[PDB]
Amino acid sequence: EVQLQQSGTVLARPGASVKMSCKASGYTFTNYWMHWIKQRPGQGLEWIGTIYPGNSDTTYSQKFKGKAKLTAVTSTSTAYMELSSLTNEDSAVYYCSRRNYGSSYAMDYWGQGTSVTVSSAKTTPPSVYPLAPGSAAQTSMVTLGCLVKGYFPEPVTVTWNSGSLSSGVHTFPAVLQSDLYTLSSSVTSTWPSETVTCNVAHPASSTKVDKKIVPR
Amino acid sequence: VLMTQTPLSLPVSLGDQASISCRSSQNIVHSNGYTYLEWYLQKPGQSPKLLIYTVSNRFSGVPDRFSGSGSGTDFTLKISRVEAEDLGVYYCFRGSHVPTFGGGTKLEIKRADAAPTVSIFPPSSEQLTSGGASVVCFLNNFYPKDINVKWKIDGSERQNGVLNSWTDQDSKDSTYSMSSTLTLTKDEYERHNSYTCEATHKTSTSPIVKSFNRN
DNA sequence: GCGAGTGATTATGGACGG
DNA sequence: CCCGTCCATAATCACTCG
Repeated sequence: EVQLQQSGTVLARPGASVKMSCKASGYTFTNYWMHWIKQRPGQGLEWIGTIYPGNSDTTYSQKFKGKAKLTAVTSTSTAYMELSSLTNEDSAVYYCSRRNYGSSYAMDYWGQGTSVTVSSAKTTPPSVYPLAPGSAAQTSMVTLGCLVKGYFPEPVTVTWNSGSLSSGVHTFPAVLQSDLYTLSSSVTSTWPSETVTCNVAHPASSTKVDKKIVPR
Repeated sequence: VLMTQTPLSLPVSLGDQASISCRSSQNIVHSNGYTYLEWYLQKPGQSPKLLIYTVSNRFSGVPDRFSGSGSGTDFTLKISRVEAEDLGVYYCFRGSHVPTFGGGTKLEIKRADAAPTVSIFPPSSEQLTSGGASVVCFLNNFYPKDINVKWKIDGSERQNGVLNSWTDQDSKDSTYSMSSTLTLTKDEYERHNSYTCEATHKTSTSPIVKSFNRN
């Protein structure tokens, strides 16, 4: 069972650098080329470079020379990549994969990705805001919602009624609203008769708050 | 030395055939006769998975409805009959010389049209004294994805200071959903009375208006 | 002796032309 | 004749196996 396990999410400051890893297991590390691929938010896959742990032989996409440096520790079957002089453009999910041979000639096994985020911003808890209809529209089902903003960093645990409501729910991708992110969720007659509140939690800020959507 | 893929988005109806195109600026065959051209699929949230290698060899664990073909500078990936599970981005890739990925082609399931079920929301009391005031408009469940949204303050158009987020085509109903937020200051929001949201969808040349006033 | 059989990816050997 | 760039790419090749 080939498996490639990469390190966890990371946050660095403009100008700082980062070193991430990819632990391999299930095959003979020194006989295959390990590749690294980058993918910025909403953009496409971009090849970075490759290394042969067997002899440290490497090769980089012209665009990443000097930006990315790869190494491999044999006794631990682990591959590393270090990015220097980070910038906004270095923000993305980074993958490692195994170039297979014999039964297939391609990248057959992939790591899970290592999200890297570059910014000089700081850690801040969300400001969940309750949102209910203002009563002016032609209406058997009403759509109400929850707003989350000015928070950093990703991600946010947004659930409806501690995990009870799943359908009629639309949680949106946190967009960047000035150094901090902001997201939103809209849930879709049993209200306000019964209780339907917003359950938002922020691992990073180490906070968990609920905003009960009460009419106007 | 690039790999260009077409189209940038392919809409196909379930059960029907989908066909993505990948072209090289030049002949990509390796000096050994082999053509290391591959296709990969990446579904939202997941990691890319291998579909085909060396032009047409199907990778184990890969559905038979996937076939690949081509030579020199033209290569094709085909989904005999698209399944609702097949949505995601497909990428061709040159694995020889200096490896390179195609730009990728997003697969969308071609479904019947639908109009934006809109619902606007007034800034929460909590936010008001807390700095600014955010008006929100949800345009849930619609198709196709191509839509636009304008904001109006007292009938006047407000295009500066908004923020939208879209959601990938839902895999069950095959519709999209977006959200627009209007961040006006607190003193500003108080200076006006009317707030509206309109969406122009190909359904008809007639917008869908939803609004509220501070009373 | 000579015709079938056999390897691969993660770059290069050859043709200009200064 | 040395060397840096550009150039197009199929194992129809080079070579060990019976």
